[PDB]
Amino acid sequence: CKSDVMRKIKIDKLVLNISVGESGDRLTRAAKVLETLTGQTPVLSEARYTVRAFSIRNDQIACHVTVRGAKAAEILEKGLKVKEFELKANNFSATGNFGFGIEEHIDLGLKYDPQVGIYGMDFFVVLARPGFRVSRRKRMQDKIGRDHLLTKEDAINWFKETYEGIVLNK
Amino acid sequence: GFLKVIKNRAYFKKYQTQFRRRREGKTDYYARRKMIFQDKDKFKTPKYRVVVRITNKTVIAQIAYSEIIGDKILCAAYSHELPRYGVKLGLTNYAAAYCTGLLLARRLLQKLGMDKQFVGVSDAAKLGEDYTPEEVDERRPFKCILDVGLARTTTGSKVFAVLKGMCDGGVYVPHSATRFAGAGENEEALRSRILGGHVAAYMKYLSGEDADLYKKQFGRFIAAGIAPEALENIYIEAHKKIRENPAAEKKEHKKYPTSKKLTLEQRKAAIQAKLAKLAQQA
Amino acid sequence: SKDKNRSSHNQSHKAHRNGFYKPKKSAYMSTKGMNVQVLKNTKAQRKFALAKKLEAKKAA
Amino acid sequence: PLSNGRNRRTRKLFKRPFRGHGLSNTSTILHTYKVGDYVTILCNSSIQHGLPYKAFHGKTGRVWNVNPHAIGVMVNKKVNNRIVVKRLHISPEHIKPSGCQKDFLERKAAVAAIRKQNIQLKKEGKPLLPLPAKRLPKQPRPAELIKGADIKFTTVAPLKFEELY
RNA sequence: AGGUAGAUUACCUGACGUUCCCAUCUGUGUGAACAUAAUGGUACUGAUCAGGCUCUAAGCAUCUUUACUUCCGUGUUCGGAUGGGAACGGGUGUAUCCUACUUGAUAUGAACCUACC
RNA sequence: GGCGGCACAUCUGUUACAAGAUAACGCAGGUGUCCAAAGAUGAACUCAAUGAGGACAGAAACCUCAUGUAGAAUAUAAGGG
RNA sequence: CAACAUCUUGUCAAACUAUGAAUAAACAAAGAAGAAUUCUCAGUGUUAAAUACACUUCAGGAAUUUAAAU
Repeated sequence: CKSDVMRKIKIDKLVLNISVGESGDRLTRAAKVLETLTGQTPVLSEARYTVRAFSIRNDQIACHVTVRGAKAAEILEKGLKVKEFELKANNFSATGNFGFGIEEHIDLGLKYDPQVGIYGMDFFVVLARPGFRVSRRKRMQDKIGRDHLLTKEDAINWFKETYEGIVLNK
Repeated sequence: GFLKVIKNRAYFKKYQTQFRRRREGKTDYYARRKMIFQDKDKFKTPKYRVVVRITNKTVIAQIAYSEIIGDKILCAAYSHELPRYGVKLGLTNYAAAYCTGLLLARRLLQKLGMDKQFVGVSDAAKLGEDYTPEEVDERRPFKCILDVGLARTTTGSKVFAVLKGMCDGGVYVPHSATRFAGAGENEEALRSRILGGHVAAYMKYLSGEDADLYKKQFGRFIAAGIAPEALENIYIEAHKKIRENPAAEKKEHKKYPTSKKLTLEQRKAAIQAKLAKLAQQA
Repeated sequence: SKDKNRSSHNQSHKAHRNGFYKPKKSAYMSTKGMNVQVLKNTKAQRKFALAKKLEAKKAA
Repeated sequence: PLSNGRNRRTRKLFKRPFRGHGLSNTSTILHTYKVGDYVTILCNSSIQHGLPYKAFHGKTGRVWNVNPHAIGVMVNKKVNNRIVVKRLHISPEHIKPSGCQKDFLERKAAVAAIRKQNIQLKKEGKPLLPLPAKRLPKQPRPAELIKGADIKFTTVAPLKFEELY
C-alpha cells in the first residue's frame, strides 16, 4: 500500500521549437516538417521586440508544438536515438526539466527536395508527477509542495533509469 | 552571492492579502456582488441563488440568500441520496444532474406549500422542450438565480442540466435554451441525454470494441447488473418517485483530534531544552 | 498701479453680524424627486382617504 | 493659486487607505438603509462613477429617499452667510452608517425598560422604579478616607540636571 | 470530524520541515458523444483500478510579517498668555493638549446557515 | 510706461496653514487634441523583472519551468484608480 | 580588485511616506409640533404568498401613563 505510485515521474509535455529569422517560404516549410513529424498543426510565433541586428515585431519568426502522452514518449526516443542517449549534466534545469538540440531532422530524407530543405530542431521535455494538476486547475488553484516538486537529480535518475542513458561531466 | 530576494520584511510590510475565499480560489467576488445586490428600495427582501457545485462524486445544489452574518440555506439537495429513489450508479451524469435539480424544486415547493398548484411537466415525452413556469391564477412562481461559480458555461455543461430540472419542477429560473444539451438539433437530442442516452450508448459501443475497456470503465455497472437498456427506464421511474416524496428522509459523530496547540509552558520548555542541548553539544 | 489682489480680513466678522441663517423646517420636508413607486402609493391612499372623508361629509 | 477642477487637491484625500485597496466589503452593499437613518458620506475613489463632490466628504447626513440603486442623503452646506439644504443621491459604496446616535439609542432603551417595569409594578400596586439619572459633567468628587495600613509614601523633589550627551 | 455557501478580510500572508483520511474533499482512469483547444495540459464529459504523494485541514519554531498591551515619554510638537530674559537668532516661565519610530511581553484566528459523519 | 511674458478661458502636484475658501510677472508642468474602437458586453488569461535550461543563438530573436502586490499597462501633463 | 548580495552606522525631502497630534469641521443628546405603551386598524406596492416590510399627518380611531431625557 506504499504511496510511491503517486510519486512516479512521467513526461507530460514535449515541446519542439524551430526558430528561423525570416517570415514566409522558410517558415511555411518549417511548419510542414513539424506537422509531418508529430501530426498536429504547429504555432507560428511572432516577434516580441524588433532587433535590427537580427533583422526582425509583428513578423512571424518561429514555429512550435507540444505533444503529450504516448506520442510524446515516441518522439523523445527518436530525438534521443540520434543523440545516442548522450546528455550532459548541464542540460538538466534546476526545476527538473531538460532539453537538447538537433541539427538534421531525420524525417523523410528520400525525397529531399530543395523545397523541403533541412531544418534544425530543439527538444525540451517537461517532466511531472501525478498530482501536478493542483496548479493548473481553474477552481482552487494552488502551489505544489516543495517535496513533491522535482529536482535536478530527480530528473537525472529518471533519465538513467528508464532509458539507461549516461550523463557526462565534460 | 547574488540573491536580491524579493521576500524580505520590507516586502511583507506593504503586502495586501486578498479576500480569504478569493485567496483560497473558491469565490469570484466580482460576479458575486452582482448576484447579491438586492434593490435598495426592497428592504431585507431575500434574493435567492441556486448554488450548483459539482464535486468529483456529487451534485451539490442549494438555495441561498446572503446576509451580513453569512449565507443562509433555505433548501438543499444532493445526488448521494439518489439511491433512495432508485439510481445507484453514475451519480454525476447529465441524467443524474437533472434528478438532483428536479428533486430540489419539488423539495422546496413542498416546504412553502405551493407544490399542489405548481407542478411543471411530468411526462417523459416533453423532457426535451423548453419550459418556464408561468403565473398560476395570479400567484407568481418561485424565482431564483443560477450561481454557477468557477465553472465554464459551455453548450453541454451539467449546471444547466440542474437548471432544466428546477424549471421542470415548477421553480422559475430565468434562462435561455441555448446552453442545454440541445441548443442545436432539437428536443430528442436534449431528451436523450437527460434520460442517460449518452451513457447507454457507450456501454454498447465499448462492449463491441473491447471487454477489458468495458470492464475498466463500467466495472461497478456490470456488478450491479445494469444493462445498457435499463438506464433509460431507471430515470423514468426515479422522476416518478421524486414528485411523490421529495421532503427529505430519515446519533454520535466520531471525532478524531489532530494535534491541539502547545501551551506557553510547553512551548517555552522546548526552547529551554534545545538551548540546554546546544550548551552541552557546543 | 498695482492693487491688493484679495483678502479674507473682516469677512468672518461680517458673516456673524447677522448669523448663519438656518433653513426652516419646511425645507427638510420637501418631496420632489422621491421614489416613483413610493409617491404612487402615497397618492393612492391620500386619494382614497379624501374620497371616504368627503363621502361622509356629503352624507351628513 | 489652485485650479478650479472638480477634484483639485486630492492627492491625499482620495488615496486608498494603506493596504486597503481593491474591492470593498460586501456589508457595504448589504447594509439596509431606511428613510430617517443617519449616514456619513465617504467618497470611495475606487468607484469613479457617481463620486460625490469632495466637499461632502465626512459630512453626516440623513437619508430622505431610497431608490433602487442609490440612497438619498440630506446634508447642510454653508454659503456666504447662510446654511442651505443639499439633497444628493449616492450609491451605497460612497456612504457609511453613522454612529452619531449610538449612545442616545442606548439611553432610549434604558428608559424603555424602566417604563415597561413601571407599568407592571403599578398594576401590582408596588412602588415604581425611578428613571435613570441624566448625564452630568465631571462633578467635584466627595471627601474620602484613606486607610494608612496599606499606604506607601514616595518623596517628590526636583531632579539634578543630567546631560543628554 | 468533513463538505457547500459565506461574513471579518494576514491573529487569515510567506519560508522550513510535520499528522491522519474511517466518511467527505482532492488528487486518480478514459476519450464515445455535448464541448475543447497547436496539445483530453486547461475547460468538457464518461467513470471508480489504485493513493494519502501534493492538495485541503490541524499542529512545530527564541521564524520574517501581522494584530492588541506596556514602555518609549509627558520627552517632539501644540492651543492660550507679559511693559518676561536676548543686539540678533531664537528659546523660558504660567493655566493646558499630548504624537510617532524603536524596544519588551502576548496572540497566530473568532464566528453564521445547510448536508453528512 | 515700452520691449518681453499671459499669471486673460482653462487642468495636475506644491506654496497652503490635517473642514470650506485661499495671493504674488511664486515653483515643476499641461489643453484648444485623439478614438468604429481606444465605446458596450461576455469569456479566457496575467503583467515588469529575475533565476535555471534548449542547435545555429552570442548581452539582445523563439521555446519551457520557477519566483514574481503590480516595481507593467491603462492615447496624453501630473496626481488618484 | 571591483561588482553583486546581506548585516550595521551618519545625515535629509514643498512638489516622499507607514504612523500621526494640538487647534479645527460636521453630527447626536427626544418638535407633523413634549414622550411611551396597549387595542383596533385601512389604501397602494415590494413578496412565492404574506399577518413580514415600505410610504401614507410614526394613514387613521380609542384608552392608560406621562413634562423625563448634559
